[PDB]
Amino acid sequence: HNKASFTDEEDEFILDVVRKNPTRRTTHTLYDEISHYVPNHTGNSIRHRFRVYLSKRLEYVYEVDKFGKLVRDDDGNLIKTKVLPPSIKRKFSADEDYTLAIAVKKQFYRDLFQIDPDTGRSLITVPGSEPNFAAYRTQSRRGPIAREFFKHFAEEHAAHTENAWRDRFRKFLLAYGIDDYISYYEAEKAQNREPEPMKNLTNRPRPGVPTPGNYNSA
DNA sequence: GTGTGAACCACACAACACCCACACACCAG
DNA sequence: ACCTGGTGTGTGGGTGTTGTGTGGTGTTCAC
Ligand SMILES: [Ca+2]
Repeated sequence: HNKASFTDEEDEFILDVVRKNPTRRTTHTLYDEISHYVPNHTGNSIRHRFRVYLSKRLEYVYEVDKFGKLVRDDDGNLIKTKVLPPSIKRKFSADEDYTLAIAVKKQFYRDLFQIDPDTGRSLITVPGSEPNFAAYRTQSRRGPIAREFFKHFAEEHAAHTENAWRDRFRKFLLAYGIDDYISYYEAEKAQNREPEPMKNLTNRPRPGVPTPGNYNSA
């Protein structure tokens, strides 16, 4: 209802906002926010215009600091860069799912047998004999896991957050099976082919709850 | 009396709608 | 205090749908 053309000025405005909030280039909200200054168009309509009609023209973006604020030079001027900052939601590389599954198995093996996988070597000081990891199978174990496990892990592999790593463990690793993934990962790695991350394991809903990513007129 | 010449239906494609698995989140029991 | 399940939220990378400014083009004050 009442379609409108994107003017030269409106397009230039969109590009400018994206250049000024580059961490948010693939969001939906940013384009919704631009619709405040661009009354004729919707969030959906602005985002599409950019993505399809304008991105091939971006050329540069403006550089931003650690604190997510635009960086300025000595005399107030903004810094042009052909470097895109990281997005808000980072994806899981197979190497990350393996690094997670191993650390969980390590923690578990130490929680269970009270032995150091690698050294092994008792954590208390009874004399087994316990399985020589990777001989161990997680098999139905799902905890307990300390918030400290996730905190130090996220400290070590900062690409993802503590909450990010936990939910990857809960919804992805526990769904696929800790042993199942480690075996799969190693199977591939041996066969000179790069393995793939865990996918499609999300099993969740809702009544109302409108479809996300639809910033329309109504 | 025979030619150039100054509004219905299609249709390409832009405007806009809508999609959904999951990354990252927070809280309660 | 601690783990852990239940669940909110909106990003990321799209695809699906509709409305519309410009083709045909048919006549037509006929000039
Ligand atoms: Ca803005």
